[PDB]
Amino acid sequence: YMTPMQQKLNEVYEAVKNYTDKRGRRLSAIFLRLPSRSELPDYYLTIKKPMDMEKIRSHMMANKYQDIDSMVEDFVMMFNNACTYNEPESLIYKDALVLHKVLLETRRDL
Ligand SMILES: CCCCc1n[nH]c2oc(=O)c3ccccc3c12
Repeated sequence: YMTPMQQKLNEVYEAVKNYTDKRGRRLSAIFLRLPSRSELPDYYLTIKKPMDMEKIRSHMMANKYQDIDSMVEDFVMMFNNACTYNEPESLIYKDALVLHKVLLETRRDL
């Protein structure tokens, strides 16, 4: 679609968005948009800096990322948030770990 760095940003975003496991489950589904404060109040009690993929996507679509590693840092904050709020035995916790590996593998390639 356009410039090298915009393309790299898009590739990072899409890799995490589109990832599917062996059963065809899209792990990013629950991460697109945070519920409201009344819907998930314990998250907002626990997490200093709320983050979801729609937030990252908006920032990206408005050309506000000046490098790739800023975008990577926002995803890492998202997954760190998930693994701070949720217990290790939860599925969302395990999904966050997987997608954090997906993110880094993508970044490693450029
Ligand atoms: C039952 C809905 C649970 C949604 C949810 N639980 N824990 C989460 O941690 C997150 O970091 C996160 C990020 C974006 C959207 C949802 C969640 C989330």
